Amino acid sequence: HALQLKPGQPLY
Amino acid sequence: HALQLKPGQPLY
Amino acid sequence: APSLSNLFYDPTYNPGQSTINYTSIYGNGSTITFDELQGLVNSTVTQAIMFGVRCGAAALTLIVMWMTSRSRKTPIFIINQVSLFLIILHSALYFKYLLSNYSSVTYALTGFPQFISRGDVHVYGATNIIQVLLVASIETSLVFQIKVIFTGDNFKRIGLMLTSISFTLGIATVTMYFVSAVKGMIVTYNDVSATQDKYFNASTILLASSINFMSFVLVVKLILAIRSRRFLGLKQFDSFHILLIMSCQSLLVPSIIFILAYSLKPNQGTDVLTTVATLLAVLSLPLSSMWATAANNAS
Amino acid sequence: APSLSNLFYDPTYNPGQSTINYTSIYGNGSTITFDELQGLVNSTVTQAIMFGVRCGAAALTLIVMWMTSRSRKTPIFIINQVSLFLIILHSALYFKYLLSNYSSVTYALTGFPQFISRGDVHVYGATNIIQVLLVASIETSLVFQIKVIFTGDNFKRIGLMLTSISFTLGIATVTMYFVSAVKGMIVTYNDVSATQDKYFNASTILLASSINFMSFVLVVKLILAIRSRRFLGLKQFDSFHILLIMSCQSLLVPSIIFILAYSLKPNQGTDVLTTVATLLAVLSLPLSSMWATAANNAS
Ligand SMILES: CC(C)CCC[C@@H](C)[C@H]1CC[C@H]2[C@@H]3CC=C4C[C@@H](OC(=O)CCC(=O)O)CC[C@]4(C)[C@H]3CC[C@]12C
Ligand SMILES: CC(C)CCC[C@@H](C)[C@H]1CC[C@H]2[C@@H]3CC=C4C[C@@H](OC(=O)CCC(=O)O)CC[C@]4(C)[C@H]3CC[C@]12C
Ligand SMILES: CC(C)CCC[C@@H](C)[C@H]1CC[C@H]2[C@@H]3CC=C4C[C@@H](OC(=O)CCC(=O)O)CC[C@]4(C)[C@H]3CC[C@]12C
Ligand SMILES: CC(C)CCC[C@@H](C)[C@H]1CC[C@H]2[C@@H]3CC=C4C[C@@H](OC(=O)CCC(=O)O)CC[C@]4(C)[C@H]3CC[C@]12C
Ligand SMILES: CC(C)CCC[C@@H](C)[C@H]1CC[C@H]2[C@@H]3CC=C4C[C@@H](OC(=O)CCC(=O)O)CC[C@]4(C)[C@H]3CC[C@]12C
Ligand SMILES: CC(C)CCC[C@@H](C)[C@H]1CC[C@H]2[C@@H]3CC=C4C[C@@H](OC(=O)CCC(=O)O)CC[C@]4(C)[C@H]3CC[C@]12C
Ligand SMILES: CC(C)CCC[C@@H](C)[C@H]1CC[C@H]2[C@@H]3CC=C4C[C@@H](OC(=O)CCC(=O)O)CC[C@]4(C)[C@H]3CC[C@]12C
Ligand SMILES: CC(C)CCC[C@@H](C)[C@H]1CC[C@H]2[C@@H]3CC=C4C[C@@H](OC(=O)CCC(=O)O)CC[C@]4(C)[C@H]3CC[C@]12C
Ligand SMILES: CC(C)CCC[C@@H](C)[C@H]1CC[C@H]2[C@@H]3CC=C4C[C@@H](OC(=O)CCC(=O)O)CC[C@]4(C)[C@H]3CC[C@]12C
Ligand SMILES: CC(C)CCC[C@@H](C)[C@H]1CC[C@H]2[C@@H]3CC=C4C[C@@H](OC(=O)CCC(=O)O)CC[C@]4(C)[C@H]3CC[C@]12C
Ligand SMILES: CC(C)CCC[C@@H](C)[C@H]1CC[C@H]2[C@@H]3CC=C4C[C@@H](OC(=O)CCC(=O)O)CC[C@]4(C)[C@H]3CC[C@]12C
Ligand SMILES: CC(C)CCC[C@@H](C)[C@H]1CC[C@H]2[C@@H]3CC=C4C[C@@H](OC(=O)CCC(=O)O)CC[C@]4(C)[C@H]3CC[C@]12C
Ligand SMILES: CC(C)CCC[C@@H](C)[C@H]1CC[C@H]2[C@@H]3CC=C4C[C@@H](OC(=O)CCC(=O)O)CC[C@]4(C)[C@H]3CC[C@]12C
Ligand SMILES: CC(C)CCC[C@@H](C)[C@H]1CC[C@H]2[C@@H]3CC=C4C[C@@H](OC(=O)CCC(=O)O)CC[C@]4(C)[C@H]3CC[C@]12C
Ligand SMILES: CC(C)CCC[C@@H](C)[C@H]1CC[C@H]2[C@@H]3CC=C4C[C@@H](OC(=O)CCC(=O)O)CC[C@]4(C)[C@H]3CC[C@]12C
Ligand SMILES: CC(C)CCC[C@@H](C)[C@H]1CC[C@H]2[C@@H]3CC=C4C[C@@H](OC(=O)CCC(=O)O)CC[C@]4(C)[C@H]3CC[C@]12C
Ligand SMILES: *[C@@H]1O[C@H](CO)[C@@H](O)[C@H](O)[C@H]1NC(C)=O
Ligand SMILES: *[C@@H]1O[C@H](CO)[C@@H](O)[C@H](O)[C@H]1NC(C)=O
Ligand SMILES: *[C@@H]1O[C@H](CO)[C@@H](O)[C@H](O)[C@H]1NC(C)=O
Ligand SMILES: *[C@@H]1O[C@H](CO)[C@@H](O)[C@H](O)[C@H]1NC(C)=O
Repeated sequence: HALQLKPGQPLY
Repeated sequence: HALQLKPGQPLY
Repeated sequence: APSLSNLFYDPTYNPGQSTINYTSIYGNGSTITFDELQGLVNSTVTQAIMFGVRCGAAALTLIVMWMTSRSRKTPIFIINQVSLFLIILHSALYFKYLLSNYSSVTYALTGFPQFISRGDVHVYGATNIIQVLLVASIETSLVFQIKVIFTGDNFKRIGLMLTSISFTLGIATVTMYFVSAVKGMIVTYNDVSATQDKYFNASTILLASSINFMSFVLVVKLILAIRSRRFLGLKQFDSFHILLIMSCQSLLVPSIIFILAYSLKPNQGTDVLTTVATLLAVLSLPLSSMWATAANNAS
Repeated sequence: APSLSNLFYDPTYNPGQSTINYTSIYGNGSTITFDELQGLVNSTVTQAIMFGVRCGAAALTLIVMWMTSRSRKTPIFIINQVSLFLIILHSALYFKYLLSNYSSVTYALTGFPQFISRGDVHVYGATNIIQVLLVASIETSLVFQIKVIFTGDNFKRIGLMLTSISFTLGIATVTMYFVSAVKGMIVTYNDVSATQDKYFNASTILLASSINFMSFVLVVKLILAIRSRRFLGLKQFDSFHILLIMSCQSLLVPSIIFILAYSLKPNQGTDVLTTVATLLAVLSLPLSSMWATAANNAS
């Protein structure tokens, strides 16, 4: 909705 | 001799 | 230098709109412009500055808290002192992540799964486990500060129920983070080029909710500390309100950054805001924990 | 997704050795591999982490020194307190530099001078002036610590001459940095694609020399503080030697990093070492300044 993650990007 | 600067890189 | 091209003598020529030709999984015909490549590179350069600031701040906060404390052996001290350590461990495995092949321009432009080895997936797993072991520490810190604010000579009706809603919010945040993590890991272990992201954008809203609740409860404590004193004959605060409200004795600045981080659309730096607000919350827990255990009307 | 290529089913296919085709100043025929591109990108990603750590550390050192000091109005305090501010200003204009067109993959691969505007050269100028206004603060701090160590009841022969060699070394370092800066600026203002670099690799050796001299003088003071006490009947240090020597009450760790930074060839991280050693020197000046003004035999 507001944050989008890359396929290998972990949580921050 | 040991440190090389790029053409637009300032001093550090 | 054999010979310079004629485009060297064009004042109005614009590099950046030129063409790059490369081979992808869709054949030897993919093309890109230099400004979309530079937009991919500038977001890695922007997400490494933040985590270097985080590592620096947290390391120099850990040492200073070790050296400038009178009353150790307190649980709140230990929890505040392991949250700053899990920030540094999270930032270490993210620098490890940022120089690996899962964040390369090679994988980004050419989505070949031969470039991903086993060892790149295990650091993703480990980082997703330290992120939930950091949210758990944040929530337990907030529930001990709430459990120390109202318990005492104050009325036991409000105090007993606010610990209940804070325990509830904390356990829900930790559980949702765990669920998100364990499914993302399953998905990634099945396919390296797969993304699962519906549960990360509600875990952040519940961390934000719990911090906003702690800010509300501290504002409540301040209004009741200005209301109780006037009833009696004791002298009021001279210029202590400005320190408490403005400086982060109450968690208002991280709460404002959190409410502008997800309300705004992603095209206005929404990713740069949650990363600053988690740092400011973990850095403001030592200051929110001194006001929380302070005499309401004895002093 | 019209159709996947056959190379998607090759286990031993290596992306990274593939070819990229682009147009440069030498025509529409330049080529590069993905690993030299990734080696250009990984050095920007490695030089942004360091300066974010620098900005974080220096900001959280400035505040803590403001809050944890008893004897203010001292010149050494003010000089130590403006060096941490010039570190943060230097790191700010370098983040400005790192996201500009002089550090782009576009300029790097395609050396077109149309991509460089006026405003990119003025931040280079400004950064080269803050670098020399930071070396000047470091040198004046070291000359006041030396001027406070030996001046007093101690013998006036050694003390009067060591301030002379330290004033000399400081003024030579500052002058050489100024010369380097003003010629680099002339060169760059003449041509954007020109590099002048013979005076930067002797200014670092003279900053390193001056720090090594301060470490020698503090070791001298320690050997004479263990030698004077035994002559009299006063009790010695129990476990104070380990703190002084090991922890940076004397500047031994920055001095070791400086002597391994330029002695080693550039292919072993020589640029990552001077940047850490300048941070550690500016962060260790508050600790070298407490030992320097301490009673040699009165206590
Ligand atoms: C989001 C913002 C507020 C973060 C900024 C960084 C903070 C993590 C730093 C900056 C100033 C620091 C404070 C500066 C001075 C002090 C006083 C110091 O007091 C004592 O040593 C106690 C003395 C006594 O009890 O007699 C305790 C640490 C503390 C609160 C420091 C805790 C960490 C702080 C809040
Ligand atoms: C990844 C997790 C599971 C481990 C993280 C590191 C721990 C091994 C460290 C981090 C904080 C440490 C604690 C921080 C402070 C203290 C208080 C300290 O109190 C003292 O007896 C000395 C000070 C005093 O005299 O009051 C005793 C050790 C202890 C519990 C430390 C024990 C070791 C801890 C838990
Ligand atoms: C907070 C304090 C205690 C510092 C914590 C540092 C750790 C997060 C670092 C230090 C050493 C690192 C390890 C050093 C070497 C490797 C091998 C490395 O092997 C690879 O597959 C990549 C390199 C290659 O291709 O050979 C994988 C990561 C790993 C386990 C690193 C994981 C992250 C570690 C444990
Ligand atoms: C409390 C403060 C003083 C920090 C103390 C711990 C340090 C000794 C640790 C914390 C972070 C660590 C760093 C985290 C990550 C890396 C990247 C790592 O890189 C790799 O080997 C893999 C990636 C690559 O370089 O391609 C090498 C070790 C290093 C510099 C680590 C070296 C040891 C460091 C500085
Ligand atoms: C900070 C304190 C509490 C210590 C915890 C540090 C962890 C972040 C480190 C310690 C051991 C590490 C693990 C040690 C060994 C491996 C195997 C390694 O296997 C590989 O695929 C790479 C090596 C190979 O090719 O065999 C992957 C990373 C991993 C899980 C490491 C992930 C990071 C771990 C958990
Ligand atoms: C007791 C006081 C502190 C009030 C606390 C309220 C929160 C506990 C509740 C109220 C409304 C809830 C939200 C209402 C709707 C949504 C949208 C929902 O959308 C999704 O991302 C999931 C569905 C989808 O994938 O579309 C995620 C949960 C969330 C943010 C909820 C998260 C929890 C919230 C903020
Ligand atoms: C005690 C005080 C501090 C209140 C604590 C609770 C709030 C922090 C929660 C409760 C309900 C939440 C809201 C529930 C649902 C939504 C809708 C969600 O997506 C939308 O539908 C917005 C876009 C649109 O449809 O216009 C965005 C977050 C938002 C406003 C949430 C924002 C956070 C709110 C206000
Ligand atoms: C008590 C202390 C912590 C106060 C320090 C001030 C911060 C609250 C300010 C200073 C710089 C600000 C940032 C400056 C720039 C941006 C980019 C901005 O994104 C944009 O819309 C522009 C960039 C883009 O997205 O392309 C989002 C807010 C943010 C992170 C700002 C968030 C608030 C920050 C961290
Ligand atoms: C510790 C506290 C008290 C510091 C207080 C100062 C901050 C409010 C300053 C210091 C560094 C500043 C940042 C330094 C560099 C930039 C990049 C700058 O980027 C650009 O607009 C230029 C690059 C481009 O346009 O591509 C935007 C402002 C920002 C985030 C600045 C925002 C304001 C900051 C955080
Ligand atoms: C915190 C205290 C020490 C004050 C710090 C001030 C700096 C942040 C200022 C002072 C001088 C400024 C510089 C003065 C002149 C210019 C040229 C200016 O050139 C332009 O492109 C402007 C338009 C034009 O003249 O064509 C760009 C900004 C810059 C580098 C300024 C950047 C910001 C600087 C370094
Ligand atoms: C150290 C703390 C206390 C203050 C830090 C503030 C800086 C981060 C700010 C103040 C002045 C700013 C500068 C003011 C004006 C400009 C000109 C601006 O536009 C141009 O250079 C002209 C157009 C072009 O680039 O072609 C680019 C950003 C810049 C350098 C700004 C960069 C960020 C600066 C240095
Ligand atoms: C700590 C703060 C207060 C900054 C302190 C240093 C500034 C006063 C200096 C540093 C860089 C200087 C700038 C560097 C380069 C130039 C270009 C210069 O251009 C020319 O003289 C001719 C240009 C041409 O036609 O090619 C004019 C002054 C100016 C803006 C300088 C103005 C003064 C500046 C901002
Ligand atoms: C804060 C202290 C260190 C004083 C700083 C003074 C600055 C305002 C001065 C010092 C060096 C000067 C620069 C030295 C040399 C030149 C080259 C000069 O000549 C040209 O660029 C055109 C002719 C050519 O070189 O071909 C233009 C002015 C400029 C940038 C000067 C602009 C003003 C500067 C920055
Ligand atoms: C500490 C007190 C006793 C003063 C001792 C003097 C040294 C600090 C000086 C004297 C001679 C100097 C050297 C004279 C000439 C050179 C060559 C010079 O050559 C280069 O590498 C520059 C050009 C390039 O980058 O290729 C580098 C500095 C160096 C070793 C100088 C380093 C500093 C030295 C050793
Ligand atoms: C403890 C105090 C009193 C010592 C003060 C003197 C040193 C700071 C000076 C004296 C001799 C100098 C060295 C003399 C010659 C060289 C070789 C010069 O490079 C080379 O010619 C060799 C290159 C290589 O070996 O890779 C680089 C500077 C260096 C190490 C100089 C660095 C500065 C040194 C150590
Ligand atoms: C002052 C006290 C608190 C001790 C702090 C520890 C530092 C002195 C150590 C910890 C991590 C070390 C770094 C870990 C890894 C590297 C990469 C290493 O890289 C290489 O040699 C190979 C790759 C390349 O050529 O860059 C160079 C040294 C360096 C920066 C080390 C320099 C010394 C560091 C900063
Ligand atoms: C790259 O693809 C373009 C089509 O967008 C084509 O015109 C061109 O011939 C190809 N090769 C080079 C070197 O640009
Ligand atoms: C691109 O792919 C085709 C099919 O394999 C191949 O024949 C050709 O050599 C490649 N290059 C160009 C310029 O078409
Ligand atoms: C890239 O390199 C040369 C440049 O002309 C050319 O022979 C080759 O066919 C080009 N490859 C592609 C995919 O365009
Ligand atoms: C490259 O440059 C030549 C000379 O201008 C031009 O004729 C040609 O169209 C360009 N592209 C290719 C693929 O040769």
